[PDB]
This record gives sequence, C-alpha cells and structure tokens, in this order.
Amino acid sequence: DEAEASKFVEEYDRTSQVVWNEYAGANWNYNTNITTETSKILLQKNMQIAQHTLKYGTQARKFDVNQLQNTTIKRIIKKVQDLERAALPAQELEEYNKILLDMETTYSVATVCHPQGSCLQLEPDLTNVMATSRKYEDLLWAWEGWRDKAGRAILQFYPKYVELINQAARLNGYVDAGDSWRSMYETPSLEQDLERLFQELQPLYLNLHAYVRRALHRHYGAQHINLEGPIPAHLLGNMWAQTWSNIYDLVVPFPSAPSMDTTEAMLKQGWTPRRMFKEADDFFTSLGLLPVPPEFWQKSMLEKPTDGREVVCHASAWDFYNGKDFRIKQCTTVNLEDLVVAHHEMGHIQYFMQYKDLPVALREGANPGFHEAIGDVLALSVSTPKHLHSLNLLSSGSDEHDINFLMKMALDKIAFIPFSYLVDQWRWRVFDGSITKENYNQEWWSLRLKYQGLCPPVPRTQGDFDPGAKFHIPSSVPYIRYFVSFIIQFQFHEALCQAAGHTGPLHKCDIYQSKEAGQRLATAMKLGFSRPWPEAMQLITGQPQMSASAMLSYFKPLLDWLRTENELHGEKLGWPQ
Ligand SMILES: *[C@@H]1O[C@H](CO[C@@H]2O[C@@H](C)[C@@H](O)[C@@H](O)[C@@H]2O)[C@@H](O[C@@H]2O[C@H](CO)[C@@H](O[C@@H]3O[C@H](CO[C@H]4O[C@H](CO)[C@@H](O)[C@H](O)[C@@H]4O[C@@H]4O[C@H](CO)[C@@H](O)[C@H](O)[C@H]4NC(C)=O)[C@@H](O)[C@H](O[C@H]4O[C@H](CO)[C@@H](O)[C@H](O)[C@@H]4O[C@@H]4O[C@H](CO)[C@@H](O)[C@H](O)[C@H]4NC(C)=O)[C@@H]3O)[C@H](O)[C@H]2NC(C)=O)[C@H](O)[C@H]1NC(C)=O
Ligand SMILES: C[C@H](N[C@H](C(=O)O)[C@@H]1CCCN1C(=O)[C@@H](N)CC(=O)O)C(=O)N1CCC[C@H]1C(=O)O
Ligand SMILES: *[C@@H]1O[C@H](CO)[C@@H](O)[C@H](O)[C@H]1NC(C)=O
Ligand SMILES: [Cl-]
Ligand SMILES: [Cl-]
Ligand SMILES: [Zn+2]
Repeated sequence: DEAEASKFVEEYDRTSQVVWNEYAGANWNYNTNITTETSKILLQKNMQIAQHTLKYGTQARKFDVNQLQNTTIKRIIKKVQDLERAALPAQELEEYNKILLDMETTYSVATVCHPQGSCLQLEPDLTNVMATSRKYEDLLWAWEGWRDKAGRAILQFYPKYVELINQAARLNGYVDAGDSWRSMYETPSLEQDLERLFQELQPLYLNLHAYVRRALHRHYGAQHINLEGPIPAHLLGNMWAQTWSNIYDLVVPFPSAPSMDTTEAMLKQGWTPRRMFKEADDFFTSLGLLPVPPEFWQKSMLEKPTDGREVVCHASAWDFYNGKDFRIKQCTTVNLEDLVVAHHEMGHIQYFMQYKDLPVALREGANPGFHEAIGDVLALSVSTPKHLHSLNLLSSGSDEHDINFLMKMALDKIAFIPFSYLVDQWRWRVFDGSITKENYNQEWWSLRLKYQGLCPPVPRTQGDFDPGAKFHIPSSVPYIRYFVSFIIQFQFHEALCQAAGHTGPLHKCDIYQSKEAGQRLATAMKLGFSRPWPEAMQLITGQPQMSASAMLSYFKPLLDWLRTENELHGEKLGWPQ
C-alpha cells in the first residue's frame, strides 16, 4: 500500500529529527569539551541512534520497493533500508564504535618531541614547521616524527576496522565498504569517469611538478633533487604534500612583480577568526544566499577555547537536524589558508540551510562532492587580486602579477588533484581485499609515486602506516568527494561567472554581489538528495556531466607559461627515475 509507506516515511521523519538532534548535541558537547562525562553521554547516545536505525531500517526492508509508485517515497525508503553500522551484531557494533573512537583520539592527541625538549602537536606547531622551514633536516624530523607517532599508532586498529566496516557493508547488501562508499554517487561508471577526469589534468600537473622540482633543485641542492625523478615528500610546505602553496616564495614565476603575503597583512591589520566568518557570511548574502542564524554566532566554536576546555581541532560544519541550529567548529588561526577553510565550512552550512525543509533522508548534497564544492566556489572569487585588494590585503595590472596569481592558485588546486585522487584508490583496494596489512604501506607509496610523483625522504619499514598519518583515514571520512569537488568547483565558477555577465579570462572573474550567480546555486542546493546529481549539475551549468574543461580553461595561461618555461630548461616531464 502507498498509504502505508507514506505513513511510515512520516514517522521515520518525525522520530529521526529528535534522535539525530540528541545525538548531534552529545557529539558536539564531546567535541568542544572532551571529558569523562561528555564521553559517557556520547556512547550512550550512540546506542540510542543505533537502536532507532535498526527499528526503522528493519521496517523499511519489509517494503517491496519494486511495488512502490511515488518516487520520493521509494527513494526515502531505499535509504532507510541501509542500517550502516547498525547492521552489525551487538558485540561487533560496540567494538567498531570503540575502534573508531580510539583511532580519532590517537590521531588527535599524537605529539612529536625533542629529547629533553618541547612536544609539538600537529596544529599549529608541526604544520607551521612544514610551512615555513627551509631546512631539509628540520622538515624531515617533522615529516618522519609525525609518521612515527601518529601513523604507526593507528596500525594496531586498522585491520579490525576494515573487517568491521566491510562486515556492516555486506550486511547492508554491498560487496565491501568501498562499494558502499562509491554507491553514494549513484553513478555506475564512476571509477572510469574519475579516471578520465584525472587523465585530463595530467599536462597541467606534470608541468607544475617539473617546474616545482627545478625550483627545489635550486634551493635544496643538486645532490638532494633528482631532475628526472620523484620529489621528496617533505619539501612541499604541507604535511601530506597535498597542497603546495606554502613554497610559493621558492617558485615565484616573476619575482620582479612582488606581492603582499595575505597572512602577514591579515595579522598586520588585526583580523580575528570572527571577522573571517563575518566576511564569508557577507559573501553568501551578497549573492542573495541565506545568512547564518543569530544562534550560529552564539553557539559555534570559531577558535580554540581559552578556558582550558579540551576540543577536537579539525574544521567541521554541523547540522543538528532541527532546521534552525547549525554550527562550525574550527580552531581558526588567522591566515589565508584558514580564510579559505572558513568559506569551505560556511559552504556546508549554507547547503544545510538550503535543504532544511526536505525530509531528513534527503537532507544531503546532490553527491558528497557537491557538498564539498559550495564554499570553495565562493573562495575562488575571494582569492582574486581584485577581491583581496578590496579587503585591504593586497596593494592592487600586469601579465607578471597575473601568472604569479595563477601559480599561487595552481599550488593549491592542481597539486591537490593527484593527492585527492589516490587516497580512496588505496582504501577501495584495502576494502576489497587486494591490499592486506602485509602491504598497506608499500601500496600507499606505490600510489604516492604513480599519481603524485613523490618519494619518501626516509625508507619506510615494516610497522610504518603512513596512511594513518592523514586525518581522514583514522576518522573514516571518504575522500573521493574532494577530487570531485575540485573538478566541479571550476565548472560551477565558470557557470556562475557567465551567469553574472563576466567576460574575458575566467580567472579574473569575481562573482561578489551577483544575484544571478546566487540563484543558480540556490535552486540546486534546494534539491538536497531528492534527484540524481546530474540534475543539480544541469541547473548550475546548463549541462549534466562532470568535466575538467572549466579547470583547464581557468589555468590555460599558466599551462602555456609552464610549457615555454619547462621547454627552455629541457625539463623531462614525469619521473621515470
Ligand atoms: C510523491 O510524494 C512526494 C512526497 O510527499 C510528501 O511526503 C509524503 C510522505 C506525504 O507526507 C505527502 O503528503 C507529502 O507532501 C510529493 O512531494 C511533495 O509535493 C508537494 C506538492 O504536492 C510539495 O509541496 C511543496 O513543499 C514546500 C516545502 O515543504 C516544507 O516546507 C514548508 C515551509 O517551511 C512547509 O509549508 C511544508 O509543510 C514542508 O515542511 C517540512 O516537511 C518535512 C517533511 O516532509 C519536514 O522534514 C520539515 O522539517 C518541514 N519543515 C517545516 C517548516 O515544518 C512548500 O513550501 C511548497 O509551497 C508551494 O506549493 C504550493 C502547492 O504545490 C503552491 O501553490 C504554493 O503557491 C507554493 O509555491 C511557491 O510558494 C513560494 C513561497 O510562498 C513562492 O515564493 C513560489 O513562487 C511558489 N511557487 C509556485 C509558482 O508554486 C509546497 O507545498 C512537497 O515539497 C513535496 N515533498 C517533497 C519535499 O518532495 C510528490 O508530489 C508525490 N508525487 C506525485 C506524482 O504525486
Ligand atoms: C577542513 C576539512 N574538514 C572536513 C570538511 O569540512 O569537509 C570535515 C572533516 C571531514 C568531515 N568534515 C565536515 O565538515 C562534515 N561534517 C561536513 C559535511 O560532510 O557535510 C577537510 O578535511 N578538507 C577540506 C578540503 C580537503 C580536505 C583535507 O583537508 O584534507
Ligand atoms: C565541560 O565539561 C564538564 C563535564 O561535563 C561540564 O560539567 C562543564 O560544564 C563543561 N564546561 C562548559 C563551559 O561547557
Ligand atoms: Cl605519507
Ligand atoms: Cl565521497
Ligand atoms: Zn568539507
């Protein structure tokens, strides 16, 4: 009966709101005040939501969805039939919950110490080392130490986590957890589609990689850089070498056309975390998009707290499933990297607000990549010289400043393409069983080399587990969303820029105040997960595929410049060595 399924989805919707609100609450209080008490209440809430998932999930499995007419309801009920971890038996469930908590805690409390010296945490201390040191040995100490302390200490947990997460996935009808993750895109040709997109970014990536390697050779010396081989992983200004913008000063295309450092100018002008967020909020409302509620400003945590309350640091955006309470938790330090992350996070908030009227089973992005992309789109505009000058963070013309800006953007956007691509290639193969605990690490390095062209500055040994040294691995947060985000963000930027009348090169576009550009994003974001994503894509861009066109078009003047430059020096692209 259509009426029985309709009634059920109404009850699911009412009851979910309450239980998910409760559990978000508990999880929030834990996250912004790690204690015994907050931790106890959390795992108690863990069991409550698992029991609701089981109750609702079991009833939903009694519907023949074949027989269901109405498509919204068919779709809602098919989502409810996935129990996720609630499929596991009592014991396995308790055990998996404990495993995930133990992995996150290990990661977040890991420190690296000098003998009779300081102990350094990851944020800000080690990341500052990785960003600002130009000493080979000091970068290696930080790079190696972080792996020794965080990555190895994850190893004890990983095999059992794989086993439990695969087990929940098979219990929900998937072959393994990777298949369950891929299913979120509802795109049977996903792996081939992402492959094609990755192959289209190779010219730009290879060219950027060779010019960077040359510049490293100049700074770090002929004996430590092979001009035909992989780059050492510790030299790119970032712990995971996933974004290279911290070595912009070693690689500037035109040193004669100098510019202010945003970070230095933000400090210089007394920017606070709160101002960074107010600036993001102003960009959204300039587009006709929704302002964050007054409650957001009272309840969010926008910097490390200062009352000796312990908190998890990783920037994250939070929906509380009541349609009115939305929050960010970020240990925001005052620089451009975090100003971008602020926009990222406000992007997530904006999406939650846009889809707040749908049934909760549909309160998701068109696909995880859309959810990741929203804030980054706005931040493309924020990063332009034009926009930075208007925030009073840049002095203000030339081709030289142009190629210089493109290079800055490239070190963040292009460099991240192979990294964002490889993370889940690795995990898809762990979950399907083709990588075992005997070769986790070797297999990670094989992908680091194949996709990024990097090598480990130090030989890895058995017992190393470098993947565990990246947050998303112990946290069990899927990563391909980030590769998707980075492709489709340039597509959305191109469409919104056209929406706004911009003409000339795409990288000069700034959509600030464009109501036409707001309208494109709003109608798509309003759809939540109610329709296949190509429909949201078609609303924004006028067509329904993922395409690297827009990213290539953005970077085209830089590609030309890199080609002439690498050719003049005879660079050999790639790293056969
Ligand atoms: C297949 O079934 C689906 C699913 O049906 C729904 O769920 C099942 C289980 C049963 O309960 C159903 O009774 C139930 O409807 C059908 O899809 C639904 O179709 C209707 C139209 O038939 C759509 O109606 C529109 O819904 C929006 C938004 O809805 C939420 O938010 C409102 C504002 O806060 C509120 O009024 C609503 O009650 C609703 O509330 C939320 O509900 C969810 C649970 O469902 C809950 O989780 C939330 O927390 C809760 N939030 C709150 C605040 O409590 C509504 O705003 C729309 O208004 C327009 O629609 C009128 C008629 O269509 C139109 O005449 C009006 O003029 C108005 O149109 C627009 O108005 C705006 C603002 O005034 C104006 O600016 C515009 O210009 C104007 N546009 C024009 C020109 O029309 C409207 O009521 C449901 O959204 C839709 N459900 C979803 C989300 O998909 C589907 O029809 C079925 N298919 C077939 C073939 O039969
Ligand atoms: C800084 C960012 N933190 C994540 C994010 O904001 O996506 C956090 C942790 C992962 C989940 N999360 C959330 O906010 C979700 N609850 C939001 C949602 O899922 O809707 C992050 O990790 N990024 C950003 C670019 C590359 C990548 C990296 O840094 O390696
Ligand atoms: C932090 O956690 C403790 C333990 O539950 C609690 O009693 C205290 O009130 C919390 N502090 C604040 C200000 O939230
Ligand atoms: Cl690594
Ligand atoms: Cl994903
Ligand atoms: Zn995100």
